[PDB]
Amino acid sequence: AHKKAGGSTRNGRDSEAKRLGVKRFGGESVLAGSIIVRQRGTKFHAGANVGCGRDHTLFAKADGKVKFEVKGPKNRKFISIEAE
Amino acid sequence: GIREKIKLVSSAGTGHFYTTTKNKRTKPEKLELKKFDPVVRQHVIYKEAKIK
Amino acid sequence: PKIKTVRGAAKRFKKTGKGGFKHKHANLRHILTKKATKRKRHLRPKAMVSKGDLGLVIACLPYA
Amino acid sequence: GFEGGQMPLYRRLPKFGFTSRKAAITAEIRLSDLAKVEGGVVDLNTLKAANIIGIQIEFAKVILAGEVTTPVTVRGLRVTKGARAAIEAAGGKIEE
RNA sequence: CUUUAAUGUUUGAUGUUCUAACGUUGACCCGUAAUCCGGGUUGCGGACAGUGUCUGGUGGGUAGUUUGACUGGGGCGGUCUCCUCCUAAAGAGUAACGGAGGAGCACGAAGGUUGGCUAAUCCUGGUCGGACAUCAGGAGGUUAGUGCAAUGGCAUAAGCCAGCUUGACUGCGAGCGUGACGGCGCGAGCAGGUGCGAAAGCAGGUCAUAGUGAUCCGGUGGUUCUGAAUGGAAGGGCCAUC
RNA sequence: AAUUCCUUGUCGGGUAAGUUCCGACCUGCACGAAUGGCGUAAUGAUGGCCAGGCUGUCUCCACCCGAGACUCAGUGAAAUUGAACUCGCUGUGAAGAUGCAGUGUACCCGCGGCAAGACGGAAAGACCCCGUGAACCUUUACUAUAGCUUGACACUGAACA
RNA sequence: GUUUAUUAAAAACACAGCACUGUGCAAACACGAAAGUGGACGUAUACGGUGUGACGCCUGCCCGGUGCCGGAAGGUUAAU
RNA sequence: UGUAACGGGGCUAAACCAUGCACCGAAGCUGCGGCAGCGACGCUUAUGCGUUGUUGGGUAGGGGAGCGUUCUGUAAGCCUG
RNA sequence: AGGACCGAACCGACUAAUGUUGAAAAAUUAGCGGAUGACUUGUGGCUGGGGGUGAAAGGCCAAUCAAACCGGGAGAUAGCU
RNA sequence: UUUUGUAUAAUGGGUCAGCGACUUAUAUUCUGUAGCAAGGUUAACCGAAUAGGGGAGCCGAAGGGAAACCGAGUCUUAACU
RNA sequence: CCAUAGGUUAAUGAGGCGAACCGGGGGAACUGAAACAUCUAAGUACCCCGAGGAAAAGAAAUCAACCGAGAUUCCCCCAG
Ligand SMILES: [Mg+2]
Ligand SMILES: [Mg+2]
Ligand SMILES: [Mg+2]
Ligand SMILES: [Mg+2]
Ligand SMILES: [Mg+2]
Ligand SMILES: [Mg+2]
Ligand SMILES: [Mg+2]
Ligand SMILES: [Mg+2]
Ligand SMILES: [Mg+2]
Ligand SMILES: [Mg+2]
Ligand SMILES: [Mg+2]
Ligand SMILES: [Mg+2]
Ligand SMILES: [Mg+2]
Ligand SMILES: [Mg+2]
Ligand SMILES: [Mg+2]
Ligand SMILES: [Mg+2]
Ligand SMILES: [Mg+2]
Ligand SMILES: [Mg+2]
Ligand SMILES: [Mg+2]
Ligand SMILES: [Mg+2]
Ligand SMILES: [Mg+2]
Ligand SMILES: [Mg+2]
Ligand SMILES: [Mg+2]
Ligand SMILES: [Mg+2]
Ligand SMILES: [Mg+2]
Ligand SMILES: [Mg+2]
Ligand SMILES: [Mg+2]
Ligand SMILES: [Mg+2]
Ligand SMILES: [Mg+2]
Ligand SMILES: [Mg+2]
Ligand SMILES: [Mg+2]
Ligand SMILES: [Mg+2]
Ligand SMILES: [Mg+2]
Ligand SMILES: [Mg+2]
Ligand SMILES: [Mg+2]
Ligand SMILES: [Mg+2]
Ligand SMILES: [Mg+2]
Ligand SMILES: [Mg+2]
Ligand SMILES: [Mg+2]
Ligand SMILES: [Mg+2]
Ligand SMILES: [Mg+2]
Ligand SMILES: [Mg+2]
Ligand SMILES: [Mg+2]
Ligand SMILES: [Mg+2]
Ligand SMILES: [Mg+2]
Ligand SMILES: [Mg+2]
Ligand SMILES: [Mg+2]
Ligand SMILES: [Mg+2]
Ligand SMILES: [Mg+2]
Ligand SMILES: [Mg+2]
Ligand SMILES: [Mg+2]
Ligand SMILES: [Mg+2]
Ligand SMILES: [Mg+2]
Ligand SMILES: [Mg+2]
Ligand SMILES: [Mg+2]
Ligand SMILES: [Mg+2]
Ligand SMILES: [Mg+2]
Ligand SMILES: [Mg+2]
Ligand SMILES: [Mg+2]
Ligand SMILES: [Mg+2]
Ligand SMILES: [Mg+2]
Ligand SMILES: [Mg+2]
Ligand SMILES: [Mg+2]
Ligand SMILES: [Mg+2]
Ligand SMILES: [Mg+2]
Ligand SMILES: [Mg+2]
Ligand SMILES: [Mg+2]
Ligand SMILES: [Mg+2]
Ligand SMILES: [Mg+2]
Ligand SMILES: [Mg+2]
Ligand SMILES: [Mg+2]
Ligand SMILES: [Mg+2]
Ligand SMILES: [Mg+2]
Ligand SMILES: [Mg+2]
Repeated sequence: AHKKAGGSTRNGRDSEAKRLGVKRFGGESVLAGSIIVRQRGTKFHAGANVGCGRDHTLFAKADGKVKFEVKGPKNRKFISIEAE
Repeated sequence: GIREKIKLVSSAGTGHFYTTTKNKRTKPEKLELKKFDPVVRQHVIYKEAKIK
Repeated sequence: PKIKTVRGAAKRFKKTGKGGFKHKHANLRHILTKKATKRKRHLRPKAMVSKGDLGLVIACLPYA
Repeated sequence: GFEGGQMPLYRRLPKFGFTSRKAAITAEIRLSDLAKVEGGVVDLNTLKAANIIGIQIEFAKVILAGEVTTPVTVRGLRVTKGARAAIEAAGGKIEE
C-alpha cells in the first residue's frame, strides 16, 4: 500500500589492503635480502647496501642494521644498511 | 581480446617453442626473434608458428 | 570393516620420511603464456602439505 | 575432507605420477639379513627360503645398512657401492 | 589413354504381371449339439501390408528433478571478481544496501641499452593565419607529461628524440613479505649462453599497484621414463602448451 | 457496466435528505461480436432498488404461560492443573506484574450472579520467513520416455521392360 | 434439471440448438505388453472430439507469430 | 486507573557550597580454626614427610579422582528361623 | 398432451434459531424446493489407486483423498525442535 | 530449556511408582600400562583343545624420485656455490 | 481316397501344504552424493517358477611366465 520501497548505491566497491609499510624499523638487524619497505613509489630511496625492486620495494643486499637518513638537496629519505 | 596467441618455434630442428601473443591485424608479418634454446644451449632464431 | 582410502587423495599425495606429505602445485595445467616463467619454475617442484591442512589429509589417507 | 562447499584440498590439487608394477617385484636388503641365510650364498631363492624378500619378488639390491661379519657370495643381485666395499672387506665375493 | 557398339552375368532404381510366402474382423464344409478356435475347399489382396532389431523426427501424454545468495522482514530493484582513495582512530589490518571512480586490456615496440634533450601556459613581433597551426624572443619553472582510473612517485628523470638490438633468456635461488589454506609477491647472487656500451656496468618485460579462472576431462609437440608371456605398439607418465 | 482507477464522474428521476437504484452522456484507466455481441416473453429457495399491507424489528420495553436455572433426595462427569498463604495503585523490569520496590487498603469461609484480567482453555500459527524439506499442477525449463511416424535389414519370391 | 456427503445451490455444470474438425468400416477413438472388447450387431441423416449455449437480429478486419493442412524443385539431414 | 517527576514519611534544613573530625557500611581486607590444589626448599623420601609461599567464581568444554547398583570369580567360604 | 400447475407420501436441503464436552463425529424445530420424470427406490452385479467414476466442486472411492487402506523396504532422511 | 538477556504474561511438566537416551562390531590413530625387543606377532586351521603347533603373512629397522633406477643418499639441472 | 485331426476305454503318474537355506525368470525407491540427472542404494526389498536334504558349480579351448602348476566349493591372507 505505502512502503515506498526503493533505492540503491553505485558505491559498493573497494579493493584489498596491500599490507604496505615499513617491515623493519631503525636499529633493527636484518639478514641480506630482507624486505624493509614495500611501497608504491620511491617514497623512500635506496642508500648503501640497499636495493630497489621492481615495485620500488626496498630490500637489503647485505646484513646489518637499518639506518634511516635524510640526504640530498631535495631532503629525500634514504634507507641504508650499516655493516655488522 | 583481439591479441591472439602464437608460438615461436626453434629453427634448430628441435621442437622447442616459446609461446606469446600478437595482433595479427596490425602486424601481418611474421615475428622472428633470436632466443635461447635450452636444449642446444645456444641463442637461435625462433620463428612464428600457430599456437594450434 | 576396513577403512576405505579416499582414492583421489591417494593420487594426489605421497608420504615422506617423517610423515609429511608431498604434493604437486596447482596452476600449472593451462593458461601458461601469460604466467611468468619464474612463477612456473617455482611451481614445477613438489611442495609439502602445510600444518593446518595436514589433518584432513591424514583423515583421508589412514593407510599412508 | 569436507570443507563446507569449498573445493577440498584433495580436489583443488592435481594428480601426478603413476604406479610402477616393477617396484612391487623389487626389494632392498640389509647387510644384516645376509647372515640369516644358510650356505653362505645369497640368491633370490635363498632369501625367499629365509623369508626375507617374499615370493613374488624377482629383483633385489643389497644396501649399506647394518653390517656383516662373514664372507658371503652374492650372485645375481645388484649391490650398492658401499655394500660392495663392506662385503669385499668382510670377505665376500660378489659375482653373477 | 579420350569416347563406347555387341554379348552376357554381377544390380540397383523405376515401373509390369504373376503366385507360392503372408493377410482376410468374405463364402462353404468338418471337428460340433459351438458366431471361439483349428483344419479343408475357395474368392480377394498380395510380396505390399503387418511384426522384430536398428535408426531420424515428434512427443508435458507420462515420469524424475532443477529453479542461487546478500537483503535494517521477504519479494521487486541492485549487487556478487579485481584495482584506487576516504571512512580507517599518524605501524598492519578493519564493517555497512557507507561516499566517489575504474578494470576483464594494450605494446614485437609503448621492451633492453647507449647517447642526447626538458615541459604547461602566457606576452610581444610576424604572409595567407583566424580564440587556437608553424616561426623568433621573454616571463614562468613542471601548474606538463606518464598507453588507460585514482593514489603514490618521477629531473640522476620513471617524461621526450635517435642508434644498435631481443634479458619479453633457460636452470636455480640465500633470504624476506603476505595469506586459514590453496596460493601470491620481492629478490641479491650462482651456472650457461646473449644484447648495448670504450668501460664501470645495465637488462630474467613495460613507473608501480587492475587486465583474471582452481581441479577434472580431453587435445598437440617433445621425451624409451613405463610397456600385463617376450619384442614392439596402444595407452599412461614427465616437460612444454591449448 | 458482474468490466470505470480517477469517482460519491456529470445531468435528470425518486427521497426532507439517496457513495446504493433507474434513465441518459461517453472522457470505454483496461467492452465488443460463437473463451460469442446486443436484445429477450416465461421461469429462478438468484443479486440490487422502490412502494402498499403488516407488524415488538425499533422508539422502549411490559406482563403472562411453560422447559431449565435455584432448593431437597439419589446417581454422578469433563476440559484444565509447576507449586500457592492467588489485593489495588504508581513505578521498575525480557520492554503491558497477584507475586519486585514504595505505598495504600483488607476479620475468616461460603452461595447466587457478571465476565474486565489471569498476555484465560483448546489446536508444536494456516499469515510471514527459513529449510540446498515434501507434494501436486503448468510450460517454447532440463533430461528421459510410452505412443505416433520415417527409412534400412529380416520373415520376402518369380518373371518382363 | 445438476453440484462442493460435513461452512459455498450460484451468474457455476448440464441442456436442446449451432459450428469446426476427424472418421469409408477390420472406422476413428478408447481399455488392454497381446489376444481381444467397447464404439456397434451401428455404416457419413452415422460415430468421436472441441468450442458455444433456447430464441430474435447478427457474427466485421488481420494468416505476421504459434499451430494444423497441402506442396515437393532445391538446400540440410539418421541408421546403413 | 490513584498522590505518582525526594523510595516514603516528612524536612526551611533533614537542601546547596566550602572545610574538618567521627561513625556506619560488602562474601573486599584482617583475625581464629579447618580442607584441598600447585610450586619451592630441604629429608632420606616409604618416593611422600616437616616447614614454606601462593592459589581455590565459573557456562560450553578439556583433564583428574571417586560412590553406589546388578551380575561372574574369590565363595561347597562367611552372615542368617 | 406436458422434463405442465398447486400440493402429501418420497427425494432434497434455501433461511433462521437451538445445540456446539450435542439427543446427534452435521441433527432438531418453524418455514423451504421438486413431486409422471434428466424421477425415485429395493436386490444382485461391474469399474481399483496415478487407477476408477464424475450434469466437473479437484467432487466421491467404507466418518480418511491435489493421489485410499493395510503390510513391507524401514530404525527412510531430518544441517530442524 | 532456549537465549544478548527470563519472576517473566516465552517453552515443558496434574502427581506418584515403574521404564526411558552416547551402545555394539570391525578397522585406524594417540595416550597409558604390560610382554619381547632390531625385532615383534601370528590368522585360518590342526589339536581335546583357553596348551602346543602353524610365521602364510603384517608392521618395523632407508630413503629419494612420476618412473626406470640410485642408495645414506637421492632428485632437479648441462652442472650446482 | 488312404491318412490325419478328433473321440472313447484302460494303465501309471502328477496336482496341494510347509520355517529357513538353494538355483533361476523379473526387478524398485527412500537414501548417499551435503541439491541432482551419470552413479549409489542394489541385482537389495519384493513378486514368480523349480528342486533337494543340501542345492549350485565342477574335471581346463584354465592360470602362469619361458620356471611351472594341475576339477569344483569354503576359510585366512594378498589388499582397501
Ligand atoms: Mg523490501
Ligand atoms: Mg600439463
Ligand atoms: Mg614369508
Ligand atoms: Mg512434470
Ligand atoms: Mg534469502
Ligand atoms: Mg593504517
Ligand atoms: Mg591506528
Ligand atoms: Mg576522525
Ligand atoms: Mg637515457
Ligand atoms: Mg602566432
Ligand atoms: Mg622506458
Ligand atoms: Mg604504469
Ligand atoms: Mg567435475
Ligand atoms: Mg622401454
Ligand atoms: Mg609386452
Ligand atoms: Mg474495463
Ligand atoms: Mg467506484
Ligand atoms: Mg443524484
Ligand atoms: Mg436501504
Ligand atoms: Mg443505470
Ligand atoms: Mg469479455
Ligand atoms: Mg471469439
Ligand atoms: Mg431450479
Ligand atoms: Mg443434588
Ligand atoms: Mg480426571
Ligand atoms: Mg495491578
Ligand atoms: Mg505494570
Ligand atoms: Mg461464587
Ligand atoms: Mg473474565
Ligand atoms: Mg456467563
Ligand atoms: Mg511452530
Ligand atoms: Mg448431483
Ligand atoms: Mg446433492
Ligand atoms: Mg457443503
Ligand atoms: Mg448450504
Ligand atoms: Mg471391434
Ligand atoms: Mg459458456
Ligand atoms: Mg453467454
Ligand atoms: Mg469472428
Ligand atoms: Mg496469423
Ligand atoms: Mg500462420
Ligand atoms: Mg508440413
Ligand atoms: Mg534435411
Ligand atoms: Mg490525576
Ligand atoms: Mg563541615
Ligand atoms: Mg562483613
Ligand atoms: Mg576472602
Ligand atoms: Mg587459614
Ligand atoms: Mg573452580
Ligand atoms: Mg576467589
Ligand atoms: Mg559373586
Ligand atoms: Mg412437473
Ligand atoms: Mg424441515
Ligand atoms: Mg409442487
Ligand atoms: Mg479450483
Ligand atoms: Mg469419506
Ligand atoms: Mg495412489
Ligand atoms: Mg504421489
Ligand atoms: Mg533401506
Ligand atoms: Mg525415524
Ligand atoms: Mg523446558
Ligand atoms: Mg529474543
Ligand atoms: Mg530477573
Ligand atoms: Mg502469573
Ligand atoms: Mg512459564
Ligand atoms: Mg519457541
Ligand atoms: Mg502445560
Ligand atoms: Mg537406564
Ligand atoms: Mg601400547
Ligand atoms: Mg611398550
Ligand atoms: Mg529422489
Ligand atoms: Mg536416486
Ligand atoms: Mg542427496
Ligand atoms: Mg548336482
